[PDB]
Amino acid sequence: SGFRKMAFPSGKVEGCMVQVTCGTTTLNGLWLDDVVYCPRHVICTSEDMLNPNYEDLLIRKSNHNFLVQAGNVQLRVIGHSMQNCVLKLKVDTANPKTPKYKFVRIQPGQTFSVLACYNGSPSGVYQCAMRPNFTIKGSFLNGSCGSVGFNIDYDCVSFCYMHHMELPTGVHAGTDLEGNFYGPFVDRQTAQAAGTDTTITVNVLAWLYAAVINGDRWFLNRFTTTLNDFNLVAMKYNYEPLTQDHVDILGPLSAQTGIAVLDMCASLKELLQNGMNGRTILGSALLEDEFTPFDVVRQCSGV
Amino acid sequence: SGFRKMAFPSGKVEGCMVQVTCGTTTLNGLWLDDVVYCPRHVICTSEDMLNPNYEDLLIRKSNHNFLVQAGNVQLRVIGHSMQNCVLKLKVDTANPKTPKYKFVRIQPGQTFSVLACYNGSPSGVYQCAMRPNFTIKGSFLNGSCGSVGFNIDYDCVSFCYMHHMELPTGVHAGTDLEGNFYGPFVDRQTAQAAGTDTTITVNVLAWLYAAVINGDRWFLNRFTTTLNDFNLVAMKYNYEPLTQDHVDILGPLSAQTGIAVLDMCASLKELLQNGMNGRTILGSALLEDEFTPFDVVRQCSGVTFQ
Ligand SMILES: *CC(=O)[C@H](C[C@@H]1CCCNC1=O)NC(=O)[C@H](CC(C)C)NC(=O)c1cc2c(OC)cccc2[nH]1
Ligand SMILES: *CC(=O)[C@H](C[C@@H]1CCCNC1=O)NC(=O)[C@H](CC(C)C)NC(=O)c1cc2c(OC)cccc2[nH]1
Repeated sequence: SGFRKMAFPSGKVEGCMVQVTCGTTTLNGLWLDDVVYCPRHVICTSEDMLNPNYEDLLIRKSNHNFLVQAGNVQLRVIGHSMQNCVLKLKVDTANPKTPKYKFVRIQPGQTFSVLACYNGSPSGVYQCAMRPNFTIKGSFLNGSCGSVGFNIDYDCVSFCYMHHMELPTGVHAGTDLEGNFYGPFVDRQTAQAAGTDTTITVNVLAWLYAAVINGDRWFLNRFTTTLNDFNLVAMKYNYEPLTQDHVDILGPLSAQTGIAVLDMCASLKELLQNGMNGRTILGSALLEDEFTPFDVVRQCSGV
Repeated sequence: SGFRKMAFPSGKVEGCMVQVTCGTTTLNGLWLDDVVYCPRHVICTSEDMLNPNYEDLLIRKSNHNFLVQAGNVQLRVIGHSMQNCVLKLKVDTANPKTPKYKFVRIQPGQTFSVLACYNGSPSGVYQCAMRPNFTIKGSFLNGSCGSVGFNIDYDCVSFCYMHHMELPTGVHAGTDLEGNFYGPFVDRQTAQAAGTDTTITVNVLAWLYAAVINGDRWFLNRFTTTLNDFNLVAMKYNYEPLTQDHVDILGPLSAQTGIAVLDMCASLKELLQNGMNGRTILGSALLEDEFTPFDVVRQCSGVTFQ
């Protein structure tokens, strides 16, 4: 029993982390087979941060202008190319620890583990949720670019995030491993704003299930609602719409607890309208939405 | 910027996790050099679960009765001894992925990373605190026994916890890697209660410093207080007393922020007495106590491990 923000073990991703340096700019890269993936602005000089001409900066660079270090031993670069906002440095050695892996693009509402790195070395690992406005709420300092986010299924590592940026509001933005930003952001030394954020309704309900399973039950009531009427209350409080697929995905948790999804909706509606009035749920005084149904089942189901 | 509950990189430890089976019990073990460490109740049958006599159970076991699996590879057991609540099973192969390591026993209020495992397979990693009542509030299901907690101290993996038990209240209890329990607990199938818990004052202050470094400054005030006067209110709200040693440990963060420890002590007592009046700190509407002062320094200074 118990519930915590839980990352996937980072061992497989640790074995692919390297540093990449060009001039006085150092950041992290991911070494998979004989390719190192890193953000492309490693090739920028400070004199041209406002709108870098990447195409054109990259042709002026040679393989020897790049320093790649895997655990402080240098990896020789024998070719380089750009794909969207990521740089691909082909090196003379295949990473002997490359895991089975996939590059995937995640949907807002999904979670992944972040391995925060500096100078090619890991600092720590934590979980994040991709928000509806395509930002994440992480812990990243200068030098952390090229840190990756990931999930693990059996033996396969699905890389879904590569870190690039911290917005003026203090949240974080990045790309998939093909160089395409999540959200409308660009890799320029410029202040950019995110869309308005919303709460991930299906995740809040998954968390209420985790609470019930763990003994926290004071918010449950004797009522139910329809999907259409609940969504009217959800819109009113800046919550995402709850879909029929969201109802089916919560089926396992509904089956384990015996509480129907639409009954949990009625309890949430009450929580939205009346607040918590000083009570807590699973140790929190606010309604939490960075746990998916998958995250809850992985931890709370022996069943 | 930003501040999150962050576990240590779990790679060094993943490569040490194995499965141990004896009779009907499968649980996790720790494979370092040529020894596999695991909880001793793996030799137990369900009969006489209320107070097993482990000394006798072990003599009727042999090396061939212990099945150790490291992934697909079976490790031949060539010797076995019991040490407090752990079994030390000598195996015929030394783990080529043993890290630089230490066994240490931690104190209440210190934090560590837990690598939750089931049947030898790592499932997840999270951060936990040794509470003042020698429990941890973990996330453990059946089969998790033998999962370990650890810190990386500069370059050395210091194993400090091996999981054994879940109490009726839902919290968890375990041992050091020498087999001695944290708290007043025993490895027996019985309902056991823990002492009342308290809040770890020094860690809450460390978290207030983390908040400042990250821009939250509203709870700062111009009042002042003494440690004796602070402790008098701390006791009213169930906080551990703040000692001078605790004040010394907040020294580095006081320097980085330019806020003296006792002015932060004044800020915390106002918080306890008056609440946050709808406000939040590092996104939280409650006060956190599972970050040590070094946890704050590690994270806000980008400390790495290699
Ligand atoms: C490369 C790297 O590690 C940093 C990571 C940033 C740094 C600030 C602290 N947290 C963090 O995650 N990435 C960058 O510095 C970005 C480089 C771009 C070319 C991708 N820049 C920003 O993240 C950035 C720039 C900027 C700005 O322009 C002057 C105004 C306000 C905010 C802002 N953030
Ligand atoms: C060894 C193992 O894998 C589990 C881990 C426990 C199991 C329950 C779910 N979460 C968790 O952490 N540990 C055990 O089963 C313990 C074995 C002992 C010999 C150490 N026993 C308990 O955890 C336990 C037993 C028990 C009880 O016995 C009748 C009554 C009330 C509470 C209780 N906890």
